[PDB]
Amino acid sequence: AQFHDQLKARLLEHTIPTQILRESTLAWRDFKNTFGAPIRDFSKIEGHLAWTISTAAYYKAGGKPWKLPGVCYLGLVYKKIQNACCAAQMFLDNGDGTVFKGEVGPWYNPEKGEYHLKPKEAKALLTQALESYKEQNKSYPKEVFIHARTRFNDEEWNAFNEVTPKNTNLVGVTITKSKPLKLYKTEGAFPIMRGNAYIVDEKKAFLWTLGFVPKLQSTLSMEVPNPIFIEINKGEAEIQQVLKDILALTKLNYNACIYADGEPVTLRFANKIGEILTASTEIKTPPLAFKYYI
Amino acid sequence: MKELIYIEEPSILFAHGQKCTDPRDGLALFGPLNQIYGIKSGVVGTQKGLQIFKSYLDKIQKPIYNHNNITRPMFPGFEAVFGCKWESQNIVFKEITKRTYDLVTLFNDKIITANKNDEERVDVWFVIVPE
Amino acid sequence: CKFLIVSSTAGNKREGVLKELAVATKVKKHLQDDMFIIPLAIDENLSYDDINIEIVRLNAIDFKKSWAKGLQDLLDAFEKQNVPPPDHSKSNLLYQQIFLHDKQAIEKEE
Amino acid sequence: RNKIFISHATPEDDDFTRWLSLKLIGLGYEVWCDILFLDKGVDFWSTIEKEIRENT
DNA sequence: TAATAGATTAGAGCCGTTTA
Ligand SMILES: [Mg+2]
Repeated sequence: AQFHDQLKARLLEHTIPTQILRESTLAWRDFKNTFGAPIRDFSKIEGHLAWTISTAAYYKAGGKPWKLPGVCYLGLVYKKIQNACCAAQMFLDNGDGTVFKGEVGPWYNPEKGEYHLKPKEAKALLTQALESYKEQNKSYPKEVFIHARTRFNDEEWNAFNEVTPKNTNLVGVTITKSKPLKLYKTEGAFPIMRGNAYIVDEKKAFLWTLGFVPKLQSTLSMEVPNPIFIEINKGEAEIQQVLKDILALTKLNYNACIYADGEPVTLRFANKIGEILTASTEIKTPPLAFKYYI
Repeated sequence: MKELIYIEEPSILFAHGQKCTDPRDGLALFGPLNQIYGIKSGVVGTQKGLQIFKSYLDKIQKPIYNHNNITRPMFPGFEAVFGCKWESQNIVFKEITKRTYDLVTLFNDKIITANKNDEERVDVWFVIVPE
Repeated sequence: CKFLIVSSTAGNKREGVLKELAVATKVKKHLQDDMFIIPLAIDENLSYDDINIEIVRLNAIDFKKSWAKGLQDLLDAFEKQNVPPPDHSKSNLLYQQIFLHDKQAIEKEE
Repeated sequence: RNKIFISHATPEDDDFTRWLSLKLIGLGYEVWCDILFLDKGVDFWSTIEKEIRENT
C-alpha cells in the first residue's frame, strides 16, 4: 500500500522529479482478468490517458502546461499519523505568472483528532506563506485565502490575525464533499450543468464544481454530481468572489489532463504532499514544489 | 423555490496569450507557455517494463483517439501538443532484478546511483513498477 | 494557392474528395504550377502503394509518424514554395464559433 | 549544368548523405539531395530526372 | 472509563471512463 509515497519521501532530500507508472497502465492489453477483458480496460480513455501522462511528464520535466492578482490561495489539510498540517499555495506574479509552489514543513498538532492548528504553528505557517509571497512578488499580499476540508476554531484564528501584517485581509473557507444535496434536473436525462451554485446563506453555499459540461457535452461526474459545500465560517468576503476563486482553483490540476476536478486543486495537492511527507521519516526543509510529490 | 446562480467558467491561459476552458483543447491548439527543449526520460524497471515503456512512448508520438472524441478530446501526439521531444530511444535506463521498505530501497538506491554517479542527465525518472 | 489532400484509407477514394482532387489537378494544369497538390499521408494502414492514381505521382508529406514533424514539413514546404504577421487570436476566436455552437452555456431558465 | 547530385538509399542511408550535402553547400558547391531539396508536393521522379539531365 | 446521539473529519479501498 505504501510504496509510492515512501519512495517519493525518500527521494525528497535530493530534488529529482519522478513519475510512477504502473506496468498494467502503459501496456494494459497484456494484463487480462484470465476470463475476458483486461483487468484495466482503458479503450474508451486511451487517448485521454495518453493526455494525462504526457502532461504529467511535461510538468515534471520543468514545463508549465497552463496557467490561470494580490491574492494568496493557501489551502491546508491535516494528516493523521499526532496530526500534521500541510498547505499548498498559489499567487500571481508581476509578470503574469501563476506561482503554484507548496507550503511544507508540516506543523504538528499533538491532539489525536483535533483537526485544528496550534497558535504557534499557525503563526509559523501563516508567516511562512507571507515570506513566500514577499520573496515572490516583492510585496505583501493584499489578500490571503485560506481554505481547508475542516472548520476552524477561535484561538487559532486569533493566531492567524495576530501574525498577519497590516493591509492584509484574511478569509477562511471550508470546502466539504458528499454533503447530501443531490440536486437533479426535471427536464432532461442529464444532470445539472457544472458552474451552477445554490446560495444557502451569505457565508455558506453549495457549488457544482462537477456535473454536465456544455463544451464536453457530458458530465465530469457519473451518476449525479456531489456538490461541494463552501462555508465562509471565518473572515469577511463576498460569496460570489469566493465562489469564482474556488471554481478557478478547480482548474490547476497538473496531476491530470482533465477538464476540471470536483474539489479545489489546492487541497488535493496539499493532501497528496502531506500523505507523501507523513509516509516516511521527518525531513528538514522539503522540496516544497509539486513536481517532486505530484 | 430558490435561485441557482451561474458562475462564468474561468479561462486557463495557454501559449500566445490565448485562453480556453478545456486544458486538452487549449494545449492541442496553442500549447504550453514555456518551451523545454526535450524530456531526458529516465526509466527504472525490468527489461519487459522497458519494452512496455518504449512501446507506449512510441505510441505517444502517434495520435490516439478516444471512443467518444467529442466528450474527451483525442491526443494529437506529444510533439504536436507540447513542442518538446520525448523520444523513446534516448532514455536513461537502469535495470533492476519491511518488504515495502526494501522494495522502495531498490529503486531509491538505483535512482540515486544514476542521478549522482551516472553522467547522462535525466529531467524526470519514470519508475515503471511491475505487476 | 495550394491544395492539401488527406490520404487516409477513407479519404482517398470517396467521391467528394476525388471530385475536389480532380478539379485541383485541372486547375494545377491551368496555372502550370507543379507545387499545387500536396498529399498528406496520415494513415498507417494505407501504404504508399494502393494510393490514388492521380496522387501516386506526387511527393507526399509524412504525417504517419509524429504529426508535428509532418506539420513542420508543411510549414517549411510552404515557406519554400513562397506560399502567402501570424496572430493565433484569430484561431482562438474561431475555434468556439464552429466547433462549440451546440455546446455552450446559453441563457435559458431550467 | 552546374550542380552536384547525390543518390543514395532513402530510408537507411540519410545521415552521411545529409552531412556530405551540407558540407558541400558550406564549401560553395551546389547540391541536389532527395531528402533535402526534393520539395514536397512535386513529381519527385520527374524532378529527379530533370535535375539529372538538366543541371548536374 | 463505558454508552446514545448529532456534526464534523479523517483515512483507506474499488469500479468506470461519464448516456452521443
Ligand atoms: Mg498522476
